[PDB]
Amino acid sequence: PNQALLRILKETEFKKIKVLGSGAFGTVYKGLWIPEGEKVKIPVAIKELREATSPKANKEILDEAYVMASVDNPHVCRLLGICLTSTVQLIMQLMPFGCLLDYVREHKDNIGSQYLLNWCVQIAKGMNYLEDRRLVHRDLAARNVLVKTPQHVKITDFGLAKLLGVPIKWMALESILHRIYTHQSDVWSYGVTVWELMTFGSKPYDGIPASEISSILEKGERLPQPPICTIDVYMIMRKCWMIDADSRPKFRELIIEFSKMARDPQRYLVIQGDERMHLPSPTDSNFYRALMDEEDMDDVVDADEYLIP
Amino acid sequence: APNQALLRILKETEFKKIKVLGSGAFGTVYKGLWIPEGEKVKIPVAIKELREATSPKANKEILDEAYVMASVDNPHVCRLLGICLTSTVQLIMQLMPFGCLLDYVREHKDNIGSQYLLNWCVQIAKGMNYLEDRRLVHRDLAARNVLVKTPQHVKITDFGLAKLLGAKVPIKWMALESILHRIYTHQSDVWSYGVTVWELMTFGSKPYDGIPASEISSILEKGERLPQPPICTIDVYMIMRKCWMIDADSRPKFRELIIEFSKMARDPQRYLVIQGDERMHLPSPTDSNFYRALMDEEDM
Ligand SMILES: Nc1ncnc2c1ncn2[C@@H]1O[C@H](COP(=O)(O)OP(=O)(O)NP(=O)(O)O)[C@@H](O)[C@H]1O
Ligand SMILES: O=C1c2cc(F)ccc2Nc2ccccc2N1Cc1ccccc1
Ligand SMILES: O=C1c2cc(F)ccc2Nc2ccccc2N1Cc1ccccc1
Ligand SMILES: Nc1ncnc2c1ncn2[C@@H]1O[C@H](COP(=O)(O)O)[C@@H](O)[C@H]1O
Ligand SMILES: [Mg+2]
Ligand SMILES: [Mg+2]
Ligand SMILES: [Mg+2]
Repeated sequence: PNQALLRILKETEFKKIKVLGSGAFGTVYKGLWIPEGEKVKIPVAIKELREATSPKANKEILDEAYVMASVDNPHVCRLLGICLTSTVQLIMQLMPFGCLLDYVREHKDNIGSQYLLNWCVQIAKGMNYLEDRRLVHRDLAARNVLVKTPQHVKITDFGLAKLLGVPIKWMALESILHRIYTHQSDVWSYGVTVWELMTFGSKPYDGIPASEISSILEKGERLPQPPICTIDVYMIMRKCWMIDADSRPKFRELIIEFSKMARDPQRYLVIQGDERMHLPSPTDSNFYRALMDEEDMDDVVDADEYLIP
Repeated sequence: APNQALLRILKETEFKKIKVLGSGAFGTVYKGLWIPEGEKVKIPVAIKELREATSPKANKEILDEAYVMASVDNPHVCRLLGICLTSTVQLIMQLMPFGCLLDYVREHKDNIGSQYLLNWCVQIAKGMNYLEDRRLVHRDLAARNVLVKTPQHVKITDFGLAKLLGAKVPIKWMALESILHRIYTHQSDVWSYGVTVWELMTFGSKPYDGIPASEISSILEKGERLPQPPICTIDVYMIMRKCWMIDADSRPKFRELIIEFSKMARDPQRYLVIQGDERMHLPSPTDSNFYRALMDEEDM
């Protein structure tokens, strides 16, 4: 590992301020980092694991943590630091905009086709990067995509489930039945995630008990077409849910298809009031970026630095 | 022709000043919040409210300059982000919580090592060189006019402001030709750079302390210069003294300065002699990756 990537924190260095929420494995807090010998308090997100862990368990966590800290893509969150208290605490960048699911729900009457397609493209790019890095997520869902700015979303919480090993309604059939997790299983989760966005944050299979999901999937039942979706979008979602995992789309393919659609969004999504929705603008984008989202957003191949000696 | 997309024109409704951070010759600086339309998140910003109200005709001039200020693109130069054409004009830029370098060095007077000091010198030279490349003269380079993004990363600020608005006069930082003839050039900026380095090397001491400002050009004309700081090896002092040569063209160029300081930054304890330097905190990759990820994601 490159160890310098993951900061090992003293307990004295940071403080938990307010619970943001809880998930399967821990509780996430808004918090502050207090650099030693400095006056400044820097906002951070802190996760505290639910169960206390032994040193040997901690070693496993730490070793995985180095890999999580090694990610470098604009569409993927990086794990920044760890504090090895009895109950392990982890540190990452704080996203004031919160998770994408909460955002789409909160903005459900004010989100247009351009943003939705753009997010689909971005999530694919992030997932593609994880695939290239041989990292399986296992918990991709709308709750697990963070909004850096409304124009910029990032994948989060990859690797956590394997480490501390159930989001049944996001899981590929082979995963539920046999505990097989692959990139192709992540693709299934991606389809569900897109369905969540397209429905402005509806719950999938709402009212159907999780224990019963594998049964319906086996009979060929799937999530229905969201009203805003043309068949072109819905067909991709259906492909994500094919039984033959190798038959599902690749993230690399998804990036291209969603990118094509994003060039003519109203052709592909039919949304009430779309004609009057806010669209991402350069002056606006440049402003957000200059203030609090400075990272290079270009694909590696399109970056100024790609070929620059 | 500046890309106007680089400067955001703000409505007074978009943002608000929340707290005073400091002040300068031309305005007062606040911590502010920008609230994006249709959002509930508040985004911290820095806002400078100009001291004097301006006309609509003057505002065109300010605005014209602002486009230029917005067009800078260098890791060591601050970029103007936005403007609001209120009766007293307000300008917006990124909040830098660490404040200015001069205050920082004064506050950390007893725990700053040679590596940081030399690195700051290099970075300031880099921003100045960039300003030169852009054909921009600062006119007010000083340690107070360098902001700290993180302790490892500093950025030049307030370039062009004095030319735009000026009718306070930093005599103790000014090249002789500037004092005598109001001539400002990249080369006069170089003189100011030398003073700025002296400020850092003294941990924020005041240049020419005990000498009134009206008397400075006299002493300069007679060959007096700022003394060697006790931490500086003669090698460092020679570069500073070069910055203050009467003949502006004899003075080093920023691009030269980048090279000399970078050399020194390679073996810092050779060039600066600091008590307990061996025990001072050093910039480390770990501290740097964490700081960058939290608060300094710009390409370097
Ligand atoms: N870096 C972050 N910044 C701001 N909010 C965050 C951040 N990370 C997580 N959250 C929020 O914190 C809460 C908890 O996250 P989390 O523990 O991952 O549970 P979850 O996403 O709801 N379910 P799951 O990830 O499947 O276990 C959620 O409200 C998240 O939206
Ligand atoms: O919780 C983890 C985590 C913990 C772990 F031991 C292994 C993998 C993980 N995935 C992950 C991957 C990339 C970024 C962040 C995370 N986060 C979320 C988070 C961390 C810290 C604070 C709040 C939320
Ligand atoms: O105040 C200016 C400024 C105003 C102006 F009308 C002309 C040139 C300027 N220089 C400058 C150049 C590059 C970046 C920032 C600035 N800043 C500092 C600042 C601006 C806005 C808020 C706080 C501080
Ligand atoms: N972008 C900024 N972020 C935080 N503080 C700033 C910023 N700009 C200026 N300041 C502070 O305000 C003081 C005066 O600014 P100025 O008027 O430009 O001289 C500086 O010394 C800093 O303390
Ligand atoms: Mg969790
Ligand atoms: Mg989560
Ligand atoms: Mg001022």
